[PDB]
Amino acid sequence: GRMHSAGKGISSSAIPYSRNAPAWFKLSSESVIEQIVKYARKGLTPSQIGVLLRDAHGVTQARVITGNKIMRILKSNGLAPEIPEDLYYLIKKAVSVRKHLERNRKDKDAKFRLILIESRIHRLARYYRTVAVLPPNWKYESATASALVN
Amino acid sequence: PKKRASNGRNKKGRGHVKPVRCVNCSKSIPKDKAIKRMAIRNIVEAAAVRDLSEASVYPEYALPKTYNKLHYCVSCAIHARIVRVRSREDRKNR
Amino acid sequence: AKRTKKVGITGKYGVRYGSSLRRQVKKLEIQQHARYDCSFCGKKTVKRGAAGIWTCSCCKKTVAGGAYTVSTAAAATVRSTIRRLREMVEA
Amino acid sequence: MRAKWRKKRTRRLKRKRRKVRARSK
Amino acid sequence: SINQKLALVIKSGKYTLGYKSTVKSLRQGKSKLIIIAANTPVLRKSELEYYAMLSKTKVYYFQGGNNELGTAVGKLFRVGVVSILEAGDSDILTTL
Amino acid sequence: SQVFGVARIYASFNDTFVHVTDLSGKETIARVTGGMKVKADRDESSPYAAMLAAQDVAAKCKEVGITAVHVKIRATGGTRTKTPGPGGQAALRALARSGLRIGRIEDVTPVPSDSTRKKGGRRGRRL
Amino acid sequence: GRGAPLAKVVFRDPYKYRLREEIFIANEGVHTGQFIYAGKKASLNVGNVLPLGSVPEGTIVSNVEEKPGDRGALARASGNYVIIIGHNPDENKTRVRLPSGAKKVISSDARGVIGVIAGGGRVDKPLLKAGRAFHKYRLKRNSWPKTRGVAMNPVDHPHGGGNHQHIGKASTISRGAVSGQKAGLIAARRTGLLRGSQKT
Amino acid sequence: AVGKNKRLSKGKVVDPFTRKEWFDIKAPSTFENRNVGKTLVNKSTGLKSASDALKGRVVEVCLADLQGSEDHSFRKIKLRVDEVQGKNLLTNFHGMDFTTDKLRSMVRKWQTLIEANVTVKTSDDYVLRIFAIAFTRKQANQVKRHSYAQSSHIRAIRKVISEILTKEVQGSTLAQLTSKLIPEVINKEIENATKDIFPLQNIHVRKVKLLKQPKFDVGALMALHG
RNA sequence: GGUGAAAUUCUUGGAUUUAUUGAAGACUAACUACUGCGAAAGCAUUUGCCAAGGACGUUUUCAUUAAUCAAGAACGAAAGUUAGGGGAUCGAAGAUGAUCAGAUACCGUCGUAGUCUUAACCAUAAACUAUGCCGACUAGGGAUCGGGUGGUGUUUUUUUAAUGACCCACUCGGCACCUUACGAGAAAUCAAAGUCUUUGGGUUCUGGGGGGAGUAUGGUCGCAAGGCUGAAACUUAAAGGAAUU
Repeated sequence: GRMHSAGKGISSSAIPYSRNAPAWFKLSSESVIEQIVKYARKGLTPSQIGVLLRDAHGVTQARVITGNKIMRILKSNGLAPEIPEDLYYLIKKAVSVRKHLERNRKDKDAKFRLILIESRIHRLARYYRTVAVLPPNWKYESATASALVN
Repeated sequence: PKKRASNGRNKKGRGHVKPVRCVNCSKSIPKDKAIKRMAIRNIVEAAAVRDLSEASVYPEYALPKTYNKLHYCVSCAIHARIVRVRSREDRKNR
Repeated sequence: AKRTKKVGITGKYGVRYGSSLRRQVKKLEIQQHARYDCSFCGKKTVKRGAAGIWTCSCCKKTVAGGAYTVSTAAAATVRSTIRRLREMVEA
Repeated sequence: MRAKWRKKRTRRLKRKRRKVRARSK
Repeated sequence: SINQKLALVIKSGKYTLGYKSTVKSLRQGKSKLIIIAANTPVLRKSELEYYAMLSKTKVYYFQGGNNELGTAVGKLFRVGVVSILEAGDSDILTTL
Repeated sequence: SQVFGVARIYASFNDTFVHVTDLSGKETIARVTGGMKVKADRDESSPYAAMLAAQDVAAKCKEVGITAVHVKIRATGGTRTKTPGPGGQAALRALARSGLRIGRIEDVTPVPSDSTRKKGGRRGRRL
Repeated sequence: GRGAPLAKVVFRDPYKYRLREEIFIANEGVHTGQFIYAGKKASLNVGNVLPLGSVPEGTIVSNVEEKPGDRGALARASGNYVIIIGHNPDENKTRVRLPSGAKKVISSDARGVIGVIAGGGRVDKPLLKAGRAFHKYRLKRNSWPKTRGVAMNPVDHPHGGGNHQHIGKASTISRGAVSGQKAGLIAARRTGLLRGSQKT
Repeated sequence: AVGKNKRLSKGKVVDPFTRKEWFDIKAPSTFENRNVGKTLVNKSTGLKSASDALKGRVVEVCLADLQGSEDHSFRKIKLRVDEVQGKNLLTNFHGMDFTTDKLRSMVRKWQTLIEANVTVKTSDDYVLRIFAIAFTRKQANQVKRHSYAQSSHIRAIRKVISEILTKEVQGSTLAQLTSKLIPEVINKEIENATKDIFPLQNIHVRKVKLLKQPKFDVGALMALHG
C-alpha cells in the first residue's frame, strides 16, 4: 500500500459484527441527529463530529445509531461543505508547503513532497469530477489554492 | 563469484557511511568496512613496574593505561598479521 | 507567443556584445526591471528608479537597496546579525 | 586495456575527430 | 486556530470589511472585536485603538499583512482591519 | 621537601625528545634528545638511543637542582600516528633508574576532534 | 558621479529655532520618513550613528570616521562595510576590519552608521557598450578613453616607440622613482596571475 | 646525526642557570595543602626584571596533591600566576581538566554519551564555560546489553544538566565555585534531578575553563592567600 | 625533518621542542553497533524557528477513488563549468629529491586548479542487494529498532501514587540474522533466486555468440567537457559462467 511512500504497515479500525448496536445505548435516533448538526454548525468536519461523538457520547458509529452516515446527514440538513473534506485538507497541506517553499527555496525535500501532494490532489480531484461532486471544469490552481481553503 | 553475504563489511540498510583512514598506510576506507582493534595496553612496557615503584613518589597507585582505537585497511591488516585468511567453513565463523 | 526562445529581454543588443555578456546582463536586468511590493502596504508596486533607489507609485515610500535588487542577500544577513546582536545586548 | 583507459583514448580520439570536423563544416 | 476561528465567524456571524466601515461600526457601538493586520499604517492603527478604547471594545493583532488578513477572512483582496459585528456560531469573542 | 618538574617525553618515529621542564612550563632544562647520541640516522628513535639521551637529562637536572619530575609522555599526535614511539617507554626507565624519582605519568598526545586531513590520499601510502 | 544613493536627514538645532538639513549616505533598509537616532545613547538599529566605542563586537558599520570629528572617512562606497573586531577598555581603541581587508585601530569616539551602504553589487553587470562607460565617466572626470603607452611615440610615453609594440624595459617601477619614470607597476612586490591565497 | 649537519651557522659560554633564581609557588585557600612547588626565573635585572617575566604564568597541578586525598587524582587543577610577593608567587584558579586516562576510561561502547556545556558569568564577573558528561548505565536485572537512549531523554537530561549548572554558578563567586567542585556536590545534584528520566552513571563535570577575567582587584587575591 | 635505506628542505638569522595567547578555514572522532531515517544520492556537536514523513493506537470519515507504466517531469555521490566570497590541511598539473638499465610511476619535500559556501549548469558510477514494482501462500529459532497491550512483576522519587527506566508474555511494521532444504538453480547459493514441462496473479524495462562498437553518421540537450537515441561494412569458432584435480 502507501500510494506515495514505501511503507506497508497495516492499521485501521475493526468495526463489530453487530449491525444493531451497542444495545446498552439508550438515547433516541433524533437526539443524536440534532447533536450531529449542532457540531456541524460550529465548523466541525464530519471526521471530528464522529470522533467527538465516539469518545464523549455513547455513539459507537453514527451508521447503526442513525439510518444514514454523518456526511449523509449533513447534506440532508443543509450543512454540506462545497468541497470534499479530504480534498480540503490536501489543498490546505499543499499551500502550507508552498508557503514554506516561498521563503526557504533551497529545500529540495519539500519540493519533492509538494509534487507528491499536488499529484495526490489531482488524482483525488479526477475521481470527484467523475463521480459528479465537483464542477466538471474544476481545477487545482496554485495561486487560487490559498483562497479555496478560505 | 560471490564470497560473503556482507559484501564489503557490515552494511545492510544504510547505503553509505562516512569513511575513515587507516593508521598504517593512510588508506581511505568505509567506517564499517574498516577492521577496528582496541588497545588497552599500559603506559609502561612489559614488566619494569617494579623499577618504577621504587622510584615512585606517593604510594604508587597511579599505573596509567593508554586507550586507543586503531582502524586498519584490508591490505595492512593482512600484512601486519592482525587479520588472517581462513577456509570457507571457517569464513562463516564470527 | 515566445518571440525569443532563449534571448529573452536582451534581444535589443542583437548579435553583438557576446552571448556570455548578454546572458549576464539578462540575468541582472530581469531583476532590475522586475516589479516588487511595498512592505508598508503590500501592493506589488515597488519599481526601480535610479541606482540603489526603489520608489513606488501608490504608497510613495522610497527604499534604499541594491543596484538591481530591492533587497540584497548580504544586506539581509547583516540586518539579521544586527538584530541578533541588539537582542543579545539589550536583554 | 582497462575500460577507463580505453574510453579515455576513444574520447580523446573523438575530440580530435571533432576538431578536424570543425575546420571543414 | 485564529484562521479557523475567523473563517467560522465569516461563515456564520455578521462581519464588515475595510477601515471606514470599521470606524463606522466603532462609532455606532455595534462592534465587539476588531482585528488589525500588522501591516496597516501606524497612524490608522492608533486611531483604531483610540476608537476601540472610547467604545469599550477588544483589539487583536493579526501577525501578517493585508494579503494574509484577507486570505484568512476568505477574500481575494487586501483587508487592513476587520470588525466583528456578531460572533454568530463561533467563539472568537469569548476566547482568545 | 622535594622540588618537582615535568619530563615531556615526546616519543615518535625517527626521533625522540626528552625535555625536562619546571612546574610552570616556561623554564627549560636539559633539552637533550636521542638524535645527538647515535651515528646511524635510523636508530634515533631506537630504544638503545633513548636510554643514552635520558642518561644526560637526569644528570643535568640533578646538577641544576631538580630531584624529581612529573612525566607527560606524548606522541606525534595530530592526524599522523596517535601511538607512542618505540623508545618513549625506554626513556622513562632510563631517568627513573638514574636516581631521579618520577610520579603522575600522563598521556598528553594531541587527539583531534576531526580536524584537517591526513596525508596519503584516498588510496594510501602504496609501497 | 557616485553609485551610492544619498538620504536627506534633517534634524533640529538645539541652540536655535531652526531646522538643520544633513546629507547622509543612504544605507540598505533605510526608507523615507524614518527616524534616525544619532548619538551615543541610541539603540543598535539600522541607520543609527552610534560611536564604535559603545557597540558589541562583530558589529557591521558604515561611514566610519578615522578620527573623532571627521564626519565620514571610511566605508563610503556602495556595498561596503566595516567589521568591529574588538575594543580595548584602557586607552580606548576599537579594532576594525576594513573593506580592503586591512586591520585598523581607531579611537572609540568615532561615529559610524549601522548598516550596509545601499547600491551593493553595483559592479556585477558589464557596461556592454562604450556609451555606458562614456556616460559613467563624464559625470566623474576626464579619464576616458585611456590610450595605451605602448602604442605611443617614445617622447609621449616611456613605453612607446620602436618598430613593434613592446615595453622594452621592465614594467615594474621602484617606489623611489622621480615623476616621469612611474609608468606601469609602482613598487610591485609580485607580478603575474594571483594564484592561491593572498596571505593577507 | 652529530656528524651530518653541513651548514651550522649561516651568519658567519657561561652556564645559563647561574642567573636564575628559585621561586616558591602558593595556591588559593580553597586547596588545603598550598605547597605547590618551585620554578626557575631569570634574575631581576634593570631591563626586564623578574616580576614582569613571571607575572604571566599558568602552572598545572593535580587536585589530589592539593587536597592530600587520592580520590581527586583524575582531576588536575590549573592555577594561573598573576602577582608576586618577594620570592613567593601567588596564583588563582584558571581551569579544571579531566585527565586523559579517566576520560577515555569512562568512555566505553554499548552506552550513550550525554554531554552538555553552559556559558555562565559568576558574581565576580568571571565568564566561565562549564562542561559536563554523563553515561547511560545498565540497570540491575536488565539482560539487554546495549542500554541506549531514545534521543528524547538525552535532550531532557541535557536541559536539566544545563539548568542545574546555571543555577549553582549564577549566584556564587569563583572562590565559592572552586569550593563547590571539590566536594563534587554538583554531581549529586544532577543525579538527584535526572534520576526520573534515565538511570545514568559516571556523572561528572569535565572542564571549568576560563574565558574572561575581570579587573585585577589585588584586594581579592590578598583575601585568597591569608 | 622524513624513508626499507637516503636525499631535497628547515637550522647562531635559534630550526625542532616547551609555555602564555591570537587569527583563518575545514571537520563532527572516541560514544559508532550484522543500529536509525530518507524515493535514491545521502544524512552524526548544541540550541531556536519553518514545514514534512514512516510506523503504531482508533467501534472517526470518504469510498473503489487502485497497482504497473511509452511520452513527460522532480531529485540525483564525486569530478567538471560560469560569476563572487573564502582558501587553513589534503592535493589532477607542475617543480625537485631519490630507487631503478631506463622511472616525468610507486616513496620524500613543496605546490596551482580543486577540496568549503552563494547563484546558475553538468543528468554520469561497481548510482550493486550486479536481484524492478504491487499482491497471496509456504520450515523453524533467537536477537534488535519504533509503536501498542497485559502481567499486585523488578527498580526509581516522598520506603510505598503516578510517570519514567528495566523483566516476562503477546501483537504490527522494520534493518537484518542463525539452523535446515519441502522447493529452485549449471553450480556457487537462495525464506526467495521457492509456489516454472503438474509450465497462466497484475504490470514496466532489457538481452539473442565473441569483436568491430557504444564506434561512424543523422537528430537532440549542454558554455564546454559530455549526456540520450544509435548502425553498417568487415573478421572470428569460439568467447563467457560456476565448480573439480
